[PDB]
Amino acid sequence: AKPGFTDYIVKDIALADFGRKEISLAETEMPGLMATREEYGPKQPLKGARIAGSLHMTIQTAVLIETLAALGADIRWVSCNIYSTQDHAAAAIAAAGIPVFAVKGETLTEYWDYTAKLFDWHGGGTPNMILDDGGDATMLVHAGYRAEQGDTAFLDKPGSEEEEIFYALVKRLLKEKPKGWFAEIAKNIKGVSEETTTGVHRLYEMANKGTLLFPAINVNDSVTKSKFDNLYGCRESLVDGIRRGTDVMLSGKVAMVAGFGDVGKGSAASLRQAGCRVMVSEVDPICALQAAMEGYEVVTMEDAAPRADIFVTATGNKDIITIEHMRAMKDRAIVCNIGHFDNEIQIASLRNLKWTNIKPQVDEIEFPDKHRIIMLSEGRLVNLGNAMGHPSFVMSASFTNQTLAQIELFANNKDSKYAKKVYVLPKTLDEKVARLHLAKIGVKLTELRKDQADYIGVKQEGPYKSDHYRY
Amino acid sequence: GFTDYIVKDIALADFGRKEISLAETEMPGLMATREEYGPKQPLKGARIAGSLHMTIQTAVLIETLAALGADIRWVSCNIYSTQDHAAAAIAAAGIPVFAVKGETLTEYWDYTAKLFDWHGGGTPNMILDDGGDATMLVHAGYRAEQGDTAFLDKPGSEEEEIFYALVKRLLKEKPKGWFAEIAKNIKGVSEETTTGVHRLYEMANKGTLLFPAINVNDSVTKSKFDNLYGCRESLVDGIRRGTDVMLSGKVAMVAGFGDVGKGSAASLRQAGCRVMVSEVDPICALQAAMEGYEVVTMEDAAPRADIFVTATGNKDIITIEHMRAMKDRAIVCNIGHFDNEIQIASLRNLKWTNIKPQVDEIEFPDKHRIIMLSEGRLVNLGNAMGHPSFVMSASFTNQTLAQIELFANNKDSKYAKKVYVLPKTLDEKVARLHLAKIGVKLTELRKDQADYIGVKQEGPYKSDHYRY
Amino acid sequence: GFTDYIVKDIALADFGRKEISLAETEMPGLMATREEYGPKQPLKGARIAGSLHMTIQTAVLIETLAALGADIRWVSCNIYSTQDHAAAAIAAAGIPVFAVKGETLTEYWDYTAKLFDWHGGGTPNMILDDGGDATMLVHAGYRAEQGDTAFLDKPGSEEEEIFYALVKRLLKEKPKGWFAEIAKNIKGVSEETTTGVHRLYEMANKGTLLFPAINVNDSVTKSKFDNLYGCRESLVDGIRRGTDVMLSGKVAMVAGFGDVGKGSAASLRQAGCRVMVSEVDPICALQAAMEGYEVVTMEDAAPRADIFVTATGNKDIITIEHMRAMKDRAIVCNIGHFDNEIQIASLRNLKWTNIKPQVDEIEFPDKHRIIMLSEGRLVNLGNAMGHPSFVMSASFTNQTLAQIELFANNKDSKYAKKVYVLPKTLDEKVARLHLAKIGVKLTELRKDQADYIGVKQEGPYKSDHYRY
Amino acid sequence: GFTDYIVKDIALADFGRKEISLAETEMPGLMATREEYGPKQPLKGARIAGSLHMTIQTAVLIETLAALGADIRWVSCNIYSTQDHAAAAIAAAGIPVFAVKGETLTEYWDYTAKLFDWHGGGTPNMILDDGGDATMLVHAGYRAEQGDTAFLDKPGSEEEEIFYALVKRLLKEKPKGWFAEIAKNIKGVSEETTTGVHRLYEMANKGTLLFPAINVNDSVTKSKFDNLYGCRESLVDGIRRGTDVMLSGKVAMVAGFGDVGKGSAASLRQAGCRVMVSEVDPICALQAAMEGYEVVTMEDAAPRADIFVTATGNKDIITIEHMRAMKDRAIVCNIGHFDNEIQIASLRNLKWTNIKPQVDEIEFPDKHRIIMLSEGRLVNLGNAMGHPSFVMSASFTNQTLAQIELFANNKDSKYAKKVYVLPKTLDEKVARLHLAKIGVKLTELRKDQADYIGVKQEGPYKSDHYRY
Ligand SMILES: NC(=O)c1ccc[n+]([C@@H]2O[C@H](COP(=O)([O-])OP(=O)(O)OC[C@H]3O[C@@H](n4cnc5c(N)ncnc54)[C@H](O)[C@@H]3O)[C@@H](O)[C@H]2O)c1
Ligand SMILES: NC(=O)c1ccc[n+]([C@@H]2O[C@H](COP(=O)([O-])OP(=O)(O)OC[C@H]3O[C@@H](n4cnc5c(N)ncnc54)[C@H](O)[C@@H]3O)[C@@H](O)[C@H]2O)c1
Ligand SMILES: NC(=O)c1ccc[n+]([C@@H]2O[C@H](COP(=O)([O-])OP(=O)(O)OC[C@H]3O[C@@H](n4cnc5c(N)ncnc54)[C@H](O)[C@@H]3O)[C@@H](O)[C@H]2O)c1
Ligand SMILES: Nc1ncnc2c1ncn2[C@@H]1O[C@H](CO)[C@@H](O)[C@H]1O
Ligand SMILES: Nc1ncnc2c1ncn2[C@@H]1O[C@H](CO)[C@@H](O)[C@H]1O
Ligand code: NA
Ligand code: NA
Ligand code: NA
Repeated sequence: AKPGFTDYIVKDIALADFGRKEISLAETEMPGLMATREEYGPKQPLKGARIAGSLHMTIQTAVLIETLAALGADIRWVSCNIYSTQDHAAAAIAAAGIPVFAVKGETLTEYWDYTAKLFDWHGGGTPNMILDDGGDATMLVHAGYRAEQGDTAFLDKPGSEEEEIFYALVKRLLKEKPKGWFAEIAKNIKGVSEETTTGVHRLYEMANKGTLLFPAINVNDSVTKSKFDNLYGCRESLVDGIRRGTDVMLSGKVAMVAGFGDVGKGSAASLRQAGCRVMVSEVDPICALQAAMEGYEVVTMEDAAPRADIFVTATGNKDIITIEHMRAMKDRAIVCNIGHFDNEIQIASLRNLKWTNIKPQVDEIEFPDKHRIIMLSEGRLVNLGNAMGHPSFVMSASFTNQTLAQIELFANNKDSKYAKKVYVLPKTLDEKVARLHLAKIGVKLTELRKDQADYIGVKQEGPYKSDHYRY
Repeated sequence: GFTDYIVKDIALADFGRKEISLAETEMPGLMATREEYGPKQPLKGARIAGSLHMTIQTAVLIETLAALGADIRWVSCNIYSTQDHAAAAIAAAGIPVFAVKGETLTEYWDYTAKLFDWHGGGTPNMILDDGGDATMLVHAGYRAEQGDTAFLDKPGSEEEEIFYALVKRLLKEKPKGWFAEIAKNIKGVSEETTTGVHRLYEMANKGTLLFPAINVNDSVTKSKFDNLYGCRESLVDGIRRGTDVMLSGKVAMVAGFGDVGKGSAASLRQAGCRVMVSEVDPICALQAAMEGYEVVTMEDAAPRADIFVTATGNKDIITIEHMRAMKDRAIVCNIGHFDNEIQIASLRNLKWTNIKPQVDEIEFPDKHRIIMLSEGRLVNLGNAMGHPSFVMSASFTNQTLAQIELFANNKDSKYAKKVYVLPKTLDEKVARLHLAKIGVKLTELRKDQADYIGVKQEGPYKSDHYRY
Repeated sequence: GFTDYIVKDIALADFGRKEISLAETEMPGLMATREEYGPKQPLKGARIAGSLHMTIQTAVLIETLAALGADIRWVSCNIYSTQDHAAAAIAAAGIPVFAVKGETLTEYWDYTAKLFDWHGGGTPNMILDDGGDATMLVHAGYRAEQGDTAFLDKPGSEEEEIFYALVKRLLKEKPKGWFAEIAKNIKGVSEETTTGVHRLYEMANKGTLLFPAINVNDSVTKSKFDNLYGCRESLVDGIRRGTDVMLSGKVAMVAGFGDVGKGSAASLRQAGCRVMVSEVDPICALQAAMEGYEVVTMEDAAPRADIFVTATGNKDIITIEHMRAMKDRAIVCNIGHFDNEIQIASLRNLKWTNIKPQVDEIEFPDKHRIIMLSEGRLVNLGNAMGHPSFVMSASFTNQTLAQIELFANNKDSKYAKKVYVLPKTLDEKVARLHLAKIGVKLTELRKDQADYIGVKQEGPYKSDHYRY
Repeated sequence: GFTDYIVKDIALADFGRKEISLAETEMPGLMATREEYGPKQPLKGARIAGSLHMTIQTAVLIETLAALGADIRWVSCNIYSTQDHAAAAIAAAGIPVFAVKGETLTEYWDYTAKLFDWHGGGTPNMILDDGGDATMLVHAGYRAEQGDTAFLDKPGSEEEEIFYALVKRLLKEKPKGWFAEIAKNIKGVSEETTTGVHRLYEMANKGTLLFPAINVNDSVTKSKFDNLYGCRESLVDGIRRGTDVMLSGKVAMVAGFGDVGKGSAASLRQAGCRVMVSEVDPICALQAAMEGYEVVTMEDAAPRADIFVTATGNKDIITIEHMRAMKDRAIVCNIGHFDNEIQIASLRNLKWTNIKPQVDEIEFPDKHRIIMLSEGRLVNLGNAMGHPSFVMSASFTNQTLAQIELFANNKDSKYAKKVYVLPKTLDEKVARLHLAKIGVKLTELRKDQADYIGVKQEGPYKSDHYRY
């Protein structure tokens, strides 16, 4: 009746003006995305692309969405986490006429219903590109394909609440959609670009077994993503989530970080810089040695559980903090997860205990002996759930990579240089991403003279480092 | 059946109570003070008028004062610092409080006057003050009441206009001699902050101070923890919540390198900023340089920093000429006092656009914009939640001990109409109360070791001139 | 013909002069003091006996006093802290100096007595002291000369025995009344360090202080710079030169968190160690915890830490029982005072093996070993070069102004036989003299801004109770 | 009766042996390798010719190889880095070593040749090379001996003239076919430097590499310690020992933000400097900016900085134009490539004044001066002691494992005449061996956790593309 366009689901469409104000502020902080718009504008490399996006529906993501649209893309979007949407960013995208299905605090049932909506393209048909963060859109396609080719038995063996919902979803879509719908989608998708370490792992798995249905670009392992987003982004946004959720004094507290890869390194720095004394656990002896060389005590979770005030899982692995650990923690210890999903902490094992909600994404859990723990975002990503995720400037680097990966797969694969395997962007594009961000922060880069470039075996314009260089 | 309050939304009270419970665990000094003094009820008969940021941390202080026997009325000391769920919890507990986040300046001063209309009639007999506004209202009313009225016709500020209007109104609507009645009944004031304490010493020096005062700011366990470590935690929190900018890669400028300036510069450098500092005091300037900060003037910094913070307690630090020279979408804020460290009033003929509560974008004729936080009032309290509970436990344990001193320990008039600080034995006790919660194990001196350095095993361990 | 000196190798004098010239550029406070006061000759007629670490930095101080007109005799105040090339340069410039790195305790006390036999006859009329040893010789000799001699037969350490033997030999050899003659002629003493100042305040309280004293340690520009930032730079320098250990990944324990312990902990933490702290003072312990250090007892640290540093000014901090529990090749050192923070004397019958100067390996019957630096005496001066020149410029400018105060500005006897500190105007001036060299640009208050915070534009900017 | 060595002074052996013992405790990777492989004697029958900086740390590596069964002859790979007491201790243990600190280029090359006159006759069968000089000698002599001699005449530099004359001399004084005899007997070379590995790949791509090679430069544990952590430990050490300047308050410029530059900037910032950086690589520049460093050109830095450090591996980084613009007594040094980062030769007509070994003052016609460390050579090895033992234990454990791989694990010819890297499980093993000494407790994965992230419980834990 009142709006002509309603092919979207947002919490409050009246937040759109506020969203637009914050998007305009983020654009100033995202020079790489804005420069990418100017450069690729005239040529419309994404004209004819139908991008299904599954990525935290934040203000930063809204700038990415509008960059893809400025390059010619038709778009449908969902968040990849039930607590990470910023409702004013989702309202601004809906108000711009782009189908988005994203609400902060949506349920798991809604989450998966919304993901399925990516694939009913407005006007008929399917997407032809996927932009993924964590692999959930990619997984819907592959599980439904597997089931539709006749291997349905896995849909009846659910191991968790979200598995049950997911398996229910695939069953319902095989019941309601035209026969062969998943192979139709599969044949139409020209590529997937994937943002995060866990999603990328799921892809290399499928690619090794030969089950990956379309080419993929691993955006996580761009240098200007993994060594910036994963590291500096968490260094800024982990303590932001903990402060907004709890308002605790960090000076004087002991924090335990599980994992010392890129996210754990950034998370331990976030906490140490804020005043905590940080301990770390690791299974990888190189990463453990790095933590020790940075001055962190390296201990087991059993050693840390009776002692630390704050626990952060940063592993991408499962069953890091168990009910046994939480039974041993001090009263009102804080527990949260910056890694993945909701199984780094054994949330499901806590569900027979008394939970008291304090405020959105903050709960107090009471044990039989009366000691309590404070749980943030029910064990899901604390920086996006309890605060606002990474700040715009570092997401500009991640999302310039995403945009260039979408151009590669959609526009620069006319010769099948990308087969049904996982690829990374070339170093010349990685360097270009960094170069686009230097002016905003006042870096003055030195130029090699020809004799200096020759001396070290590089061209003046780069690339400056071998493909094996680790930075 | 209780109605004697003004808060934004009383339905927030349950949320407030839950966060107050969480804060109690983080406030061992206040909680131990309830246990030690609760049996003796040292504040029985006290009528405490409090003017202090109506936060969750202040709620724990109010309820400690009440556990010690005090009758209480409360207001916030800043128009943006109230936490509305804290205020609602205090109202729901039957305690008169008049505190709304984003209240107007007229509401602010009218609420302050409501402190002195005690429920049941009469006046308070204690003041607990942060920034001296409640104290100033009594003294200015007293002065006018005595017949020195001309200063009321000479406001140099809009808020001065509101404040003199209020005094004029109370002179007409309250009985003859009401300010002298309040002055004679106030047994003492304890004041929390550097600016308020300076105004106290200056009244005491001129002979105009009407009742005894304890300078709580200069407790070691206040000035060297709250002003330093508090701002180190809460400054960047206010900036992040207001703006969500990446601090790594940004240049920030901090005016002042006293206690708050030291904590502020640390807040920003620890968050990844490259930090520059201004100072007028060569000792503080040399401290900043030895800590690795570049020390520059505001004129030097104005065209190039991304973030500006005033931390001086002084006026006219960031001017319209500075702001005209700033880069587009520079962030400006104040963590010191009042709203005149930045020349906010000089901006009010420019285009302001509200982004969200306590965040505005100000556009200049040449189209460059600046981002102003909390309309240039305290950014940590206005844009976030102020200092965290643990460090406020130390400040507020000092406040509670100061209230006990003035109301219960002045039977021999040891406190005259002068400004006093608490003794080092109490300062050391406040520290000691916080050690167990954070796992500190203290060493005990043996007697011959205590003798060798000339202290008693139980302290005090330092001379009164020691600077820590 | 001039040989009224004792140095290790007079051939080091050219090298010493080269490093003195380099240090002058790094010491703008002292050089500016020469420039201002040289032509006024305020120390003309002064005969200054100095007992202070005979380093390159002290040589710039000695030549500053000489440039102000002083006649001088000098000794080091520590047996391991002399830099032999600095001593050789001072001897080459014709100033009596008695200082060798590695001199014995016997020589150390014989050299101190040489201060008082002034060349050309007579005694000194000023003392510049670091640690109080020259001052103590005078007071012990005077006490014994006034009849009270029994204490001389009751030493409780080998160094006391050497000291008491010296006093006895002086009373035997020198003209009757010699100590009273010295005491009558000394117009003042200025004292550099925490321990020395504590001894002076004690004597003042007991009425035994023989002449006026200035406590130079408690200038802000000494205690909050030298004690803090000097140790932050020179502690880890001493440990690295002594041991060359990698510090990243090691656990270190610092006893004390006053000014020297704060700087020491920072030195180790900035170098990559995980640092623990002990304290007896709850305020300093809370500071350590708020700065992120674990606060533990020495008993908890002893089996765990790789590196131990005493920073207390107190005795018996690291005992034989602690060292028995330490892991093999743990490193032990002292940055505080004398050699009794660590129980070195209880180690004397274990097997010691010298590694190199000021580095020894001590082995226990169970075969674990510890690495001892400078035999438990000041590690930053014994194993490396002491504090760098720039921070010593602030300390030594203070010392120079104190000699001026006592020698040239006591015509009205404003300084009685008590302990005084320099005024804040001089403290501020010291800092101001150091700003240009490190590129600090100070802001100047406008008149209305000064009036607003209640200061003069020229300072002082802070109250006398300000703690910085 | 042992005489097969050339060192400065065999009497230094006892001091060297004391320091080797102390380093062993700090090199748990090498000592644990002795424990694990000692019983198996994997290097029995190995004749290892080593060319690696002859320091105390390298002595521990030499005795580790011997502990595994190896016969050994050794030389330094650099004329300046030899520690004469380390060389003496090795000669005194009966191991042929030819290494004197400060030897001529001619001696450097003749000593390298002596690696190949094996005691008892015959040749080495293993090379442990650091920079590729020993490998280059074999390959050039082989090339000449096959009849391609034209290159031996027509050299460029003086070092090339020395090298070519050495090849000519060996072709006369050694049997016909000597170089081909050596080539056929070498079972492998391990090499850890960039330039050495570049030479090996270049020869492998051209088919001219004569035997298998392991590139230890590729190792994660070698690369992070030898480049990042080692320089973070030893840069400021070299600067302090050379100059004793206060770092707090100073501005430093680091050219390069690769691994050595990252470690150097951190070294200086942690010690108190405010650090600026230059870079040509936008990714490395952005890293530096995100870590809070100002990124500028050398032209911008030249008039401003107090200290300059070159860390690029490139040439002509600091030029005469830059040094003309520097402030008086700025400090200049190099931690990057062995020479040519600073234009030293352009200073040769200025007045140079030696201050002490490896410290010189250079005076410009306008009388401003700069302080040059180690004549532009490596400041950490030249002015101090290089990387600490624990750092070198990581790189040297890698070398030991590579020697084991080539000598003992090539029965199936899995290594042909190409360049290989150690597999990630041996890189992980290097780290594993260092964990117990520094108190790390590693978590073990359960099988379902290992499965979930796609790894075996025993590793490797990361893909070969992982950057750490
Ligand atoms: N927001 C908070 O939570 C919080 C906490 C404590 C105190 N405060 C307030 O912060 C302000 C500062 O308090 P403080 O304890 O740090 O005081 P302080 O005296 O220790 O420090 C103020 C510093 O400002 C410097 N200064 C004065 N005018 C200057 C100018 N024009 N330019 C540069 N520097 C100048 C002074 O030299 C001084 O060192 C006060 O108003 C105080 O009440 C706020
Ligand atoms: N080596 C140097 O270059 C250098 C520089 C300045 C001062 N000093 C000397 O360092 C010593 C300390 O000086 P300071 O200025 O830091 O004094 P301080 O009073 O500021 O601090 C000493 C601290 O030691 C603590 N303490 C006392 N006994 C203790 C114990 N048994 N265990 C743990 N802590 C204990 C005190 O509580 C105190 O906080 C003095 O001897 C001083 O003369 C040395
Ligand atoms: N002193 C030591 O003990 C020690 C230890 C390890 C390595 N090194 C040597 O240090 C050098 C650097 O090693 P690295 O591992 O850091 O190499 P790297 O390749 O990781 O870093 C070199 C950096 O220099 C930058 N660069 C090149 N030319 C430049 C210029 N004109 N201006 C500014 N930046 C420039 C490059 O972009 C690169 O990021 C090599 O010569 C290496 O062998 C010395
Ligand atoms: N503000 C944000 N907006 C969008 N994505 C974000 C934000 N913060 C972190 N992320 C992304 O979330 C991923 C984790 O699911 C990370 O790979 C990171 O790139
Ligand atoms: N390089 C130095 N030269 C002279 N005195 C020093 C040096 N380093 C530290 N000191 C002084 O030694 C005192 C301790 O005896 C400290 O108070 C300090 O001022
Ligand atoms: Na954000
Ligand atoms: Na708070
Ligand atoms: Na020195």
